[PDB]
Amino acid sequence: GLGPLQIWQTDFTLEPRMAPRSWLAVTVDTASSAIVVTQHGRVTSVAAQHHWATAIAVLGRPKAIKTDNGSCFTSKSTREWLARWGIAHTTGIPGNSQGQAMVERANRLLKDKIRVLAEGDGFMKRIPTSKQGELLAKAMYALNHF
Amino acid sequence: GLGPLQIWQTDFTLEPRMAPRSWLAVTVDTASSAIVVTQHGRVTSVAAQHHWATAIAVLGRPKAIKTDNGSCFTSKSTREWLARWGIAHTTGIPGNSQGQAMVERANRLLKDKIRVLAEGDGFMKRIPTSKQGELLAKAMYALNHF
Repeated sequence: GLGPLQIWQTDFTLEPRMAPRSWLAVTVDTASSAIVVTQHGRVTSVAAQHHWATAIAVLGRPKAIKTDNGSCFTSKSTREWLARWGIAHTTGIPGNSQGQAMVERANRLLKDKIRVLAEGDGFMKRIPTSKQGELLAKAMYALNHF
Repeated sequence: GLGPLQIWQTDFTLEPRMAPRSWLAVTVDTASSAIVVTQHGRVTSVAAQHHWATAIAVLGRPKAIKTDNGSCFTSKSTREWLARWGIAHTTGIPGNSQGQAMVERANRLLKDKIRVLAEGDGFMKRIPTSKQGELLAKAMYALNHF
């Protein structure tokens, strides 16, 4: 069973077309390149935990999650949340440089699919709050399934 | 490629522990037995479409979806939503009898995992609104992943 390790890269990226819940939490399973995305009104430790609870239910529990040093990922609260689940976590190497690259690339693809799909429906600025959920779901389906 | 057909069974089931958003929309992919669950305040055609947009993003697009004749699945609105996506749909045979059985079984397992997990955390009645999301996510992770 010499298959890829069950390792995720998670990050937040802001997206004004999804306001008021413009902070998008994106997780890339580096074993499969699957992407999981959720929306949030504020970047807090808890928004990070809610994001991962959903990712877990969708991709299964990982062995480890790799994030940057944003404070929502390094607070005591998230440390304990992750210890509870049995998930290892690392912020990488001080002044990483690279190694968060799949997630940084995923954030950019994700934001361009949102924009091309939004504009396809006639929304050139903020998308109406009522259309957001389905539109986010649609972008995620597009980036995972072929 | 003589593998199972990409067919889903979807239904709604009420769950007072998740109030106010007590209507749980459950979809079983009959090819893999994967389950996808979302919560809603009201059973409407739209809640059905939002449920499926999420299922799609998680399990990919199915060839066909099998439901009962609840009105939220047979309104013009859902018909058009499904035509838009290219998804076939059937309410089965008049007075079906059986054939919605995986989804009926999934609804019952799902409701017992919610109850045993809720009670594990000390909530013997309604679960606090703030804990629901993670608790639903947790039940879904438990029923899909082993």
